[PDB]
Amino acid sequence: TPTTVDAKIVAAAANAGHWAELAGGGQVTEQIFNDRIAELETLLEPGRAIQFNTLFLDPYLWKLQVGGKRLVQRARQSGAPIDGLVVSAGIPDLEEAVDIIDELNEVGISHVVFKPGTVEQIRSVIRIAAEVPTKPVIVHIEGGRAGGHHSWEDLDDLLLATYSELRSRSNITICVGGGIGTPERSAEYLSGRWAEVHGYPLMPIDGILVGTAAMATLEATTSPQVKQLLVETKGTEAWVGAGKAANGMASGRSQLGADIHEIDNAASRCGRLLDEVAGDADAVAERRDEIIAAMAQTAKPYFGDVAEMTYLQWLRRYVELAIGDGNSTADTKRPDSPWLDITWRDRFEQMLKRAEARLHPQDFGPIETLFDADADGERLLEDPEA
Amino acid sequence: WWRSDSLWQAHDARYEADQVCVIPGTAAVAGITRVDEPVGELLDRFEQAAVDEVLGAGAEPVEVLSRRQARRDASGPLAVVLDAPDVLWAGRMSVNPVHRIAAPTEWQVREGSDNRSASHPSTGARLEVADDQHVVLSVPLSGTW
Ligand SMILES: Cc1cc2nc3c(=O)[nH]c(=O)nc-3n(C[C@H](O)[C@H](O)[C@H](O)COP(=O)(O)O)c2cc1C
Repeated sequence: TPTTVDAKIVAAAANAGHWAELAGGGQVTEQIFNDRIAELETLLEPGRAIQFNTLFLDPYLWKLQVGGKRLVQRARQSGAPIDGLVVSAGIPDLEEAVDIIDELNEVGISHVVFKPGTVEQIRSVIRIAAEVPTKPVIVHIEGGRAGGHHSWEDLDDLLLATYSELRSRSNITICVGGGIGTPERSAEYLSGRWAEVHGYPLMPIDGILVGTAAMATLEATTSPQVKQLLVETKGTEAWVGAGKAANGMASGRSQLGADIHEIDNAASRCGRLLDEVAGDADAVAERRDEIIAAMAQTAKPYFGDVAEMTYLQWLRRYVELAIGDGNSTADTKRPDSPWLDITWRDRFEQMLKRAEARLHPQDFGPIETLFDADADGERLLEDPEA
Repeated sequence: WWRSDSLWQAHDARYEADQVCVIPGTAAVAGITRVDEPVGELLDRFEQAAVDEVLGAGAEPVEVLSRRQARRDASGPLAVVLDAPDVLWAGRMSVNPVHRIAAPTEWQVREGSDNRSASHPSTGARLEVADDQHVVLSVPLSGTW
């Protein structure tokens, strides 16, 4: 999501002659994402091809994917370079998977990508494989030792048990992933020598994915300070259960309750406080002083006392947080950067217009008819202080 | 309010990076040392050292490795036609017509099999393939005359 959302890195990774999946978690519409593919295909040199990643998590995205898949359908009906589709966070049911495989863009899909997290999820994909035996299906088996979206399932035991049934389908391409930064450590899974430690006879793999080790890369959009942070983090051997920051890495749960692997060394303030607040919420009112100050430490600022705070302080706080002085929102608008906050600028307007709405005793003729003009209002907007 | 949309601050932000949720994995972090190392370098580093390990023991300076530095191939012109499912026209990608030419053809003909230069694959759909000017592969389809 953060890493591959940039059209620059996924292009550069592909231009290096490598397979990559464009992130869909950073694209909220067909149009905004169609810009990325267009930026991709422009930065895509002749013939080179890439794939796309999608999430199963929420209904709104799955309804957006109906427009998204038809976008992918339209793109490839137009002959778009994107040669694959990646379903994430869950395995679609047979009728849902058949649809994806059999789409008008099917040949341009050329294979389908699934990411099973459990034994049952693996067995589900096997049934998707037997569905269309002539359709290539790349099964990426991840761990919970991996980054981001998490799981309680071991790296080995899952693949150790399900491998035999996975190889009874020729259309299944087995790909092991997670906790791999190097060719040396990942060489044994390729030779099949990795299963020998568990006594099982050799168990070779068809491919390997690297999520984490590519984050510190040059063409990645990761900030200079964030890269240095990922670097100095020391790594670990097989994941341990004991709750702590483990080798600069501690798990944490998202808003939905699912675990997320985040960096607890580079940033120790957000994760641990979150675990404090989460486990502490009954009595929050009692620890309010301790809790409200810690939000300010991680820069999740509450506002100074709500009543007593002057309307300036309100309106000056939004400008403070929304408008960066270094990036110069006015100068940020000119390149037409995707980082543009314009909803935040629109947010501040609705607050400004509310301020006029609150204090005006008269008919509201003079004030409202001015700031609402395009040419006039937009000029007023690029200069927040004025 | 806390956890929502926390993934974007790691990229292009001047703020203190110790306040941000940034996502590694636990064990993969050990393999992360070099900073601002180009994607092309990391991915090749994987492939190049995987090749060497495979080369040294089993292959021992294989014909495949030697053929590469000397430019020799697998899947020549005749195979490439029957291999790649995608047929490019300009910047657009199309399915290989041979897939629908090979089997569905009533009369299909492969001329001079073992000889590569003279190799020709023709069909009753009136579509024929041959090589011209070295690397250029010539597919010739016809309607009536
Ligand atoms: C920052 C980040 C974002 C990720 N986003 C997604 C995602 O949107 N969908 C998905 O299936 N996996 C996602 N992953 C997981 C990777 O696709 C991959 O499975 C995992 O990172 C591989 O494990 P490793 O990086 O620890 O070696 C993400 C991983 C990271 C580090």
